[PDB]
Amino acid sequence: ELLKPRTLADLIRILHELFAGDEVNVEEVQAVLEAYESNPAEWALYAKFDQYRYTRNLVDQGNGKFNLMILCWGEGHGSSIHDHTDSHAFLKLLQGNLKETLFDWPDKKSNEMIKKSERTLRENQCAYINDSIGLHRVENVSHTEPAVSLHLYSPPFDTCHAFDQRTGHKNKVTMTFHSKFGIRTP
Ligand SMILES: N[C@@H](CCS)C(=O)O
Ligand SMILES: [Fe+3]
Repeated sequence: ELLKPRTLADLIRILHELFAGDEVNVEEVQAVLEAYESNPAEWALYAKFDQYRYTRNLVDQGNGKFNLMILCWGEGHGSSIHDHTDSHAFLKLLQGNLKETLFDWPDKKSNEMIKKSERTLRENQCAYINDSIGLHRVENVSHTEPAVSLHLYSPPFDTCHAFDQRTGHKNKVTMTFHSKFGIRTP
């Protein structure tokens, strides 16, 4: 039974219940993520920015089946075009706006990757992607406002592929944590 998370801590407790089994009800998880009203005081500890690129800040290591982190995007910071390593990926906005651009999986033939669509993800909204849906790029295109997003991945993964927009060629990237549980992890 899905109740509104009152705080980030409450959300985390609810997620441990939603991931107590072996499968994932995506619509339920997205609904409860969207229902949490971002409260900056609750997540300030994890919102550690870097001047030059976006940072990944682990919030909860989950129960073996998921993990929850906060990404901090300076003005103009964005990602590669990337996949999600056969995992579920949820993205909720905590502050600001992000542009999400969708791409199809490339064919083996070298070719420009043409965007299939784009949208602006706004404060408190929760987006979802998986590899069956496609690839995406996420960017803070603002010149004046940093963005903060809450990401849930299930199962957890620490590698993915970046895709070259000119060719569709991919390269494996290992993702690192800027911090864990509020502690900077150089
Ligand atoms: N998957 C990316 C962010 C957009 S989902 C990452 O964890 O670095
Ligand atoms: Fe992503």
